[PDB]
Amino acid sequence: YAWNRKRISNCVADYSVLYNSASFSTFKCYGVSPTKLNDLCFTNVYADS
Amino acid sequence: NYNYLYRLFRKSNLKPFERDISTEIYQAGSTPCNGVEGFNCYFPLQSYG
Ligand SMILES: *[C@@H]1O[C@H](CO)[C@@H](O[C@@H]2O[C@H](CO)[C@@H](O)[C@H](O)[C@H]2NC(C)=O)[C@H](O)[C@H]1NC(C)=O
Repeated sequence: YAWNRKRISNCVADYSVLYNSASFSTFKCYGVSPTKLNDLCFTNVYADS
Repeated sequence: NYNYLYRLFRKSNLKPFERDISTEIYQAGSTPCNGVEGFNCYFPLQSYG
């Protein structure tokens, strides 16, 4: 109920090391796809952990 | 009635007036998808709710 919010901007949101890693168990993008994530540009991304 | 099925993953967009009935499992990552299943191997066909 007090999830932290970290603003991520002005960087490259690389996902090779993220997706190719087997550490994660479940990961679904319901609005985008990893294949087109590389060639897509975003304004700001917040991480809520 | 879930008998209606539709394809979800494809290697590339199908050309006009093309029929695709292949049932081989799809791989969303760089890792190989051998056999009938594997890491993040998704069946191309999803039922209709
Ligand atoms: C932070 O998390 C990442 C996990 O992605 C660790 O870096 C490597 O990530 C790749 C994924 O491609 C793995 O193959 C490596 O095994 C990871 N290296 C390890 C586990 O040492 C990174 O080490 C982590 N940093 C920490 C825990 O301090």
